[PDB]
Amino acid sequence: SRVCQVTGKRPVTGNNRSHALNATKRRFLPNLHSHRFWVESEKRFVTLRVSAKGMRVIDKKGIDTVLAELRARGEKY
Amino acid sequence: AAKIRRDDEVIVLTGKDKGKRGKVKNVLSSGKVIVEGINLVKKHQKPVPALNQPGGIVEKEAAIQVSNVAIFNAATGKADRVGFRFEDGKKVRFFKSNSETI
Amino acid sequence: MKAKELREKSVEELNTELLNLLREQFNLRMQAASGQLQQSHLLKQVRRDVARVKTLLNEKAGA
Amino acid sequence: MKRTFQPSVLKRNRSHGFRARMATKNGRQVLARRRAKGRARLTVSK
Amino acid sequence: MIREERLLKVLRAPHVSEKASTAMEKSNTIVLKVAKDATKAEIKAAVQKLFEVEVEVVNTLVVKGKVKRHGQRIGRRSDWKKAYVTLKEGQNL
Amino acid sequence: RPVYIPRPRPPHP
RNA sequence: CGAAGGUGUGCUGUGAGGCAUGCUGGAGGUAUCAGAAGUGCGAAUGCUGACAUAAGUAACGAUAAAGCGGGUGAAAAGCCCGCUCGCCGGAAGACCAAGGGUUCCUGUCCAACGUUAAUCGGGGCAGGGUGAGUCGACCCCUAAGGCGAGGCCGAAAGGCG
RNA sequence: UAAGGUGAUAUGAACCGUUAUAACCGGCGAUUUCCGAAUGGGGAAACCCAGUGUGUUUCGACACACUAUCAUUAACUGAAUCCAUAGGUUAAUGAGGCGAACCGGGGGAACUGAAACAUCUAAGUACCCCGAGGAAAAGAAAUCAACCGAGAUUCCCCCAGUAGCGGCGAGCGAACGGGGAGCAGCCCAGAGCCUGAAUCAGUGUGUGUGUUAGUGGAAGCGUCUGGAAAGGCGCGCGAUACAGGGUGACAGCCCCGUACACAAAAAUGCACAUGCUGUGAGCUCGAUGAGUAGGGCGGGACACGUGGUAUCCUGUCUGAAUAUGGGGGGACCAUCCUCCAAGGCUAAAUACUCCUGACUGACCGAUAGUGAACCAGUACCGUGAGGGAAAGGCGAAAAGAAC
Repeated sequence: SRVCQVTGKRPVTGNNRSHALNATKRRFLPNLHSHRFWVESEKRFVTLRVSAKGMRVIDKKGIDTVLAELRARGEKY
Repeated sequence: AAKIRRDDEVIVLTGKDKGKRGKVKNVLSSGKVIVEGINLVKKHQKPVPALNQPGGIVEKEAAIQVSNVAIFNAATGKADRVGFRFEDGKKVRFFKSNSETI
Repeated sequence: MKAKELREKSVEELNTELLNLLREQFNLRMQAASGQLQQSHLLKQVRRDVARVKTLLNEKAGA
Repeated sequence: MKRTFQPSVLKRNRSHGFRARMATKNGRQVLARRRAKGRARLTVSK
Repeated sequence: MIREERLLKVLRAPHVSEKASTAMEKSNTIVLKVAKDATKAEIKAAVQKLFEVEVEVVNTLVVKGKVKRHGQRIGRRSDWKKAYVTLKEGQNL
Repeated sequence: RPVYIPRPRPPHP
């Protein structure tokens, strides 16, 4: 699914309002992308479907720390 | 805990022939008893070609409600109730009104 | 006819079950079908006896 | 005049049979509803 | 091993009828009722042991119970299996 | 009641 | 030594009603004064059941067709037997598959069912009847297609493979 | 417990038992075919076809056990490249499915109302999906208040159809504060001293109580009517028992019961005392939750529809201070007051009844009451989802009509 593997962002439904305030159901999608991150601890590349915000989160923290949290979450990466 | 048993001499309180004495032969699970010469029914027995050919009219015994018969004291010359008491570890029946054991 | 056979060893229990199944269970059944059996109450009595023996075997063997 | 119903045991079982209902969740709900109603025949049984 | 007791339960009862009688007197074969499963091998072994006779071949068929209309109600009889057992030249029963 | 054995019995033409 | 209900009769009030009683009925009913309503039916092409009308009328389901003798029986145009007549004969014959599910055969019965009668029947009741190494299914193999470990995708369900 | 019994329609045949292993009732055990999550593979459900390992009458052939998937853990193996990893096999643990409502979350209508209709309403309703429990959720202030003060959450009655929101239309609709039910506060982000130090969870023992079988249980007779009295008449007795049901018409005293007093070999829930196991008391110091708060853009939730709009949540792009710091007090600024977000746990009052027991009813009495008082969700109708009836009454007793 369109779920970020780091921040957990998932599509959220909402409305779009016209000038006449007409409301139609829409859906907001996270800015997901497939990226390969190099991990020195295991010395290989890991592919994660992460959002742009998640990629910023990975940069701010360590890739090792994020992987540990993912492992604790219980979902394989 | 049945007050009227297999082998008891009883009297009829209410019915076609009240006051008539007799002895019970069997008791039904529906609270009914059968006695001799109390409730006679002239059943029209059909003939059957089987081994038995009764034919005619048979004077059978009709069951009567257990509540309509009371065990007879046989000493005071009247009907009497029944109570239960434990003696030497066994439950036994006894009369009332100068109660004695059966 | 319940505690008489409680103290017997397993060998006799299997033996008595076999003759209960062999005789008075198969023979009675053939007699009843052919109409030569007049005491039909034996059939149920024999069947219950077989059940009794099997109950003992289970509580003897294994557990 | 050919009529709408042309019986066929194989088609009937493979279409409305018990295993056909259990394949999908909607069929499972169909069985669940009919159990609740107490129907004697859960499905078309051969 | 429950073969002995199994053989004591496959046989249910003999079958009596005009077809049964003519088959016995002519083809030296006995027709009898058996259990619902009653594989041909089990029937053959049971007849050899219980009746102490020699057998040649066994043919089995399944009879479907009839639908009966009892009182205000509809009912069905139970299916049963009958077997034709062909004895050899030496017959006992 | 319900019969469940419509097995095929094709007699040789 | 007779409640409710039912069915008549006689009195009574400007009215909806009330009172007494004959017969059936067979064990419940309820004064007065207050209280609460699923409280009053002639209509809604109202709903359910019962019963009328048309009416003893139309019709009795291919215009291939019947006649007679004997038998059984309470009863015979229809059942059984016999002798004629007529009809189908690339079928209105003999076989299956699919689909029905005992309608198959024997004994017995005629209430209902049969568009009439019925002794007759695919009707009722009872009994009997389906026998495989070679037939078929089962089984080995696969087409369209279905499902689908992992996998890919999808808010969930789930989709595809 | 027991002198009766072998369930019912439903009689019969053949039998068991009567002083104790007949039958019946309760606890604990045994057996428990096949289908169904179905789980060895498959399949048109109740069927077909297997592999491996354990023991056996003619080799023949038999009996039992195991063999699904997924997640976690451990062991052994193990590529593309040395190492390694992926992958594979084995063993253990847990899950799978079903179930009436109530609870939380993820999605989410239209009819209708506005006397049209698009904002709005209907409505976060119906419905679909996911997860857990006996309740769930929420819950110990970055909260209110007003510069006087209260101190977690939840539920009920007020405040109040009030203040506000609103094509300022139809409609929606608080809070502060007050009165009640019930009350309980803690832990981690870390070292030292002292180390069972209270409170908890799991397994033994003992007391009390309750559930699962039960036991005793008072006291009326005579005449009249009558098919039969429990009725009328006359005279008695019981009542810590005239609550009910049955019995040939209306029974406190005929029967079953009722108030009352007792009962448990065995299994069990609850409240205590006493053992074991595991985390864990108390004091000093320090620390005290960052892609977060906030902001731009687009939406949603708060009564509050972007309006002068605070507060919360979020898709997207940015982004601090960290206690001499930060948040809130309804645009916003200054001064004051109050609190300390970005980590968690927590019974009580609250919601519902598929099911079990007792009791009640100015509720129905067979076209009513559940669709179903009669083996009804049946017959029957439909390919299917699904729809869905009609049908109660002899008599006190079959004494159910011999001939």
